[PDB]
Amino acid sequence: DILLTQSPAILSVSPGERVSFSCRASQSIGTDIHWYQQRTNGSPRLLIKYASESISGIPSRFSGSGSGTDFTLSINSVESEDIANYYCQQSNRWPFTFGSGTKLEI
Amino acid sequence: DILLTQSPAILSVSPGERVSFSCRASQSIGTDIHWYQQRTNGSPRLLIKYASESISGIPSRFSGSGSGTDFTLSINSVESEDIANYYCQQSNRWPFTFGSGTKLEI
Amino acid sequence: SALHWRAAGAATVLLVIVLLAGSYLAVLAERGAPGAQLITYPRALWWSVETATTVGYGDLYPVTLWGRCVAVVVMVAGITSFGLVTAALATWFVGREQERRGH
Amino acid sequence: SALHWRAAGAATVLLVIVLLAGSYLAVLAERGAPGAQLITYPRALWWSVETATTVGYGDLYPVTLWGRCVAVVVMVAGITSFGLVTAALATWFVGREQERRGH
Amino acid sequence: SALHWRAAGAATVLLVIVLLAGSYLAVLAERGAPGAQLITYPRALWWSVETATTVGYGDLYPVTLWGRCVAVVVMVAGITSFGLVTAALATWFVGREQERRGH
Amino acid sequence: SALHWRAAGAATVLLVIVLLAGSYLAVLAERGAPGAQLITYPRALWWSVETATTVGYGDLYPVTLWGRCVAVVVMVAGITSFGLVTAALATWFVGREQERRGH
Ligand SMILES: CCCCCCCCCCCC(=O)OC[C@H](CO)OC(=O)CCCCCCCC
Ligand SMILES: CCCCCCCCCCCC(=O)OC[C@H](CO)OC(=O)CCCCCCCC
Ligand SMILES: CCCCCCCCCCCC(=O)OC[C@H](CO)OC(=O)CCCCCCCC
Ligand SMILES: CCCCCCCCCCCC(=O)OC[C@H](CO)OC(=O)CCCCCCCC
Ligand SMILES: CCCC[N+](CCCC)(CCCC)CCCC
Ligand SMILES: CCCCCCCCCO
Ligand SMILES: CCCCCCCCCO
Ligand SMILES: CCCCCCCCCO
Ligand SMILES: CCCCCCCCCO
Ligand SMILES: CCCCCCC
Ligand SMILES: CCCCCCC
Ligand SMILES: CCCCCCC
Ligand SMILES: CCCCCCC
Ligand SMILES: [Co+2]
Ligand SMILES: [K+]
Ligand SMILES: [K+]
Ligand SMILES: [K+]
Ligand SMILES: [K+]
Ligand SMILES: [K+]
Ligand SMILES: [K+]
Repeated sequence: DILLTQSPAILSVSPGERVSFSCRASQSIGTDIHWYQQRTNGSPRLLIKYASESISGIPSRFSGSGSGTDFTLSINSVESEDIANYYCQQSNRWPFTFGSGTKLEI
Repeated sequence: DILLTQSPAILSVSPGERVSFSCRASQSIGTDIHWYQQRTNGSPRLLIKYASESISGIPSRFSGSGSGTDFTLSINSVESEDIANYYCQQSNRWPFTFGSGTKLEI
Repeated sequence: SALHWRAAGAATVLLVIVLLAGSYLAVLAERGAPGAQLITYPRALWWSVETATTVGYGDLYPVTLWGRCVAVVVMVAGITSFGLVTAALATWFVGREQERRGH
Repeated sequence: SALHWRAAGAATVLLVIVLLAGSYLAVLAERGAPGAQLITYPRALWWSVETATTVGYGDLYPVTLWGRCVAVVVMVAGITSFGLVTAALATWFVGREQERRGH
Repeated sequence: SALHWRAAGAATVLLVIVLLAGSYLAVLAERGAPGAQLITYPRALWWSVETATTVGYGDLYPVTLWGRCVAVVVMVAGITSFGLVTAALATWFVGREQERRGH
Repeated sequence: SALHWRAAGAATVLLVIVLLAGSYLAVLAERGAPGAQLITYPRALWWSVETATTVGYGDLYPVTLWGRCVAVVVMVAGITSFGLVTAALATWFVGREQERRGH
């Protein structure tokens, strides 16, 4: 199965700063990576699909970039409601797999 | 030739525990990996074919998973008759090659 | 009207249906096979087009028994249908040449 | 003159135009997609040739929706045009055999 | 009955036999070549199908002299046979158009 | 004798000559390009066969301008020649059906 590594596991940042979450795939997967936000006690919520595509309802703050094996979720100007766990997910090859998670800390 | 690495060489486990044997191929081989059990003084016996397919007569205890380069033989709830040497074998590319073996210890 | 053009039209509709059903069935066949890439609908439709035209880039392909049977039906239908267009054009040209000759 | 040869000539000119416009539009469609290789004009012309003839080596291929629509037009036009040449040859051979028979 | 349909039927049976013998002989030819992937029977049958239809994904291919000779026979037979179907369809359409004209 | 069979024979000889000259010229064109794999004669002949039949596995392909021009000539000649065989078969079937009808 495709291994998705997310390191660092925790990310500390000051309010209004730009933050970047990393996702690395164990093999090349074009742009078939999707990003989810999960707040404390909430269900996951899709933020970005196919590595860079916006979802409606998601703040413009959030963007994605990357292809092949290296992927980045970015937040321009972090704020409090962004405190969450962040997961990447691949749909290039069966079975779909998740990364292990990066926690965002302010 | 395709190199098949099986590490650890020996695996110690307590009865009824879940055990996982590892097989890594030096290049990508889809699912063309087969697993054999060889008890002391016995001939090898096929357990799993094409990485995850059951053989009839093998206890349901045994399963396989993986594709590409990383393969796993698993035993739910180890028991005494499982004390053996365990070998993987590839048929993706000529010539067929064997891994070096993992011994199971209880 | 003329049989050759009826058959061409019919060939084209059938091929569209084979593409669409092939996409749906390839995903069905291929999910559950570790390593399979032919597993989402939009790229499956692309894959079936490039298979019917027999272009086959190698960016996508089935790895299961049923996925591969699906693939064969798609090939045979793309080759057959395009062959039928060529046949219909040859009928058209032959009939017009008989005329131009006064036959 | 004869319809089959007119159509062959016309098929060939159309195909050349499809190759050229396909190259230009494939680059247009594909730039802005991370990972896309089909992004400079000279290799795009090569890519469209190997797609029209349906050879498809897999050294290059579109990854976007529009790039792939472009690809489909190119395939259909290469297959169609070469089919039309075969049709025109069959008309030629059939007419000459009618003669050789005295019909 | 009619020659074109007899030949089509015959083409199809021959092609099935070429696929099967090609699979068996490709494995024979290719085992003993380090690195060869065309070495088990089920994927060899798939490989020969995708070669006969000329789809050629590139997931499998021979690397030896004899494997490649085998491959050539399979190509020629798939192209030839499918060509023969097109020919038979053109004969069918031409005959029906002669009728519809009253000729 | 009959034009269609003469042309088929001639098509086959021409194609053999194009394969052989294409192999020789592809190596010539491609040596001196860093990364090129199409650089020894035996695999070049194989490469040209799989290009003429339009199978194109992707194990080998030109990367230079002239290598790619060479490739195009080979494609056009393989497609054309095999098309000519189909044409000749359609002429054969059509003539035999005229007979079987008493025309
Ligand atoms: C069995 C049901 C089949 C349904 C398939 C429908 C797909 C078509 C449009 C949907 C829009 C979309 O979001 O896909 C484009 C995608 C953008 O992310 O990129 C893609 O590459 C899609 C490739 C599809 C290419 C098909 C070309 C065939 C002429
Ligand atoms: C929409 C506009 C299309 C314009 C394309 C024109 C390209 C042709 C000649 C330019 C010379 C050049 O510097 O290219 C050769 C290049 C050398 O660096 O190597 C290449 O590989 C170019 C490959 C092109 C192969 C095309 C073969 C088709 C018969
Ligand atoms: C010269 C003798 C040829 C014998 C070949 C017979 C193979 C067919 C069925 C056997 C079942 C099996 O276990 O194969 C399917 C396999 C499942 O492990 O996956 C596969 O991918 C097999 C691929 C075969 C695809 C062929 C499609 C052609 C229409
Ligand atoms: C322009 C001159 C062309 C000359 C080419 C002649 C090659 C043919 C025979 C020589 C024997 C040899 O040592 O090649 C086989 C090789 C064994 O090492 O393996 C190979 O893979 C050679 C592949 C050639 C496949 C061609 C199949 C076409 C029907
Ligand atoms: C330019 C396209 C021609 C490709 N054909 C037919 C197209 C199929 C949609 C492949 C048929 C082979 C089964 C002709 C063979 C070329 C040698
Ligand atoms: C031979 C083509 C029919 C499709 C075979 C089964 C479809 C997928 C089953 O899961
Ligand atoms: C269907 C072929 C027409 C091309 C589609 C759009 C061209 C590229 C747009 O950016
Ligand atoms: C030319 C096709 C006939 C097959 C050549 C030999 C078969 C494999 C020999 O080991
Ligand atoms: C267009 C085909 C003719 C070949 C072009 C030149 C041959 C290689 C030159 O080095
Ligand atoms: C079981 C019906 C077959 C579907 C057509 C395959 C494309
Ligand atoms: C919008 C016009 C289509 C261009 C032809 C595609 C090759
Ligand atoms: C020696 C007989 C040739 C077998 C047919 C090749 C597919
Ligand atoms: C300059 C002569 C062209 C050779 C034929 C290409 C295969
Ligand atoms: Co008459
Ligand atoms: K390839
Ligand atoms: K490849
Ligand atoms: K082809
Ligand atoms: K092809
Ligand atoms: K191909
Ligand atoms: K390919």
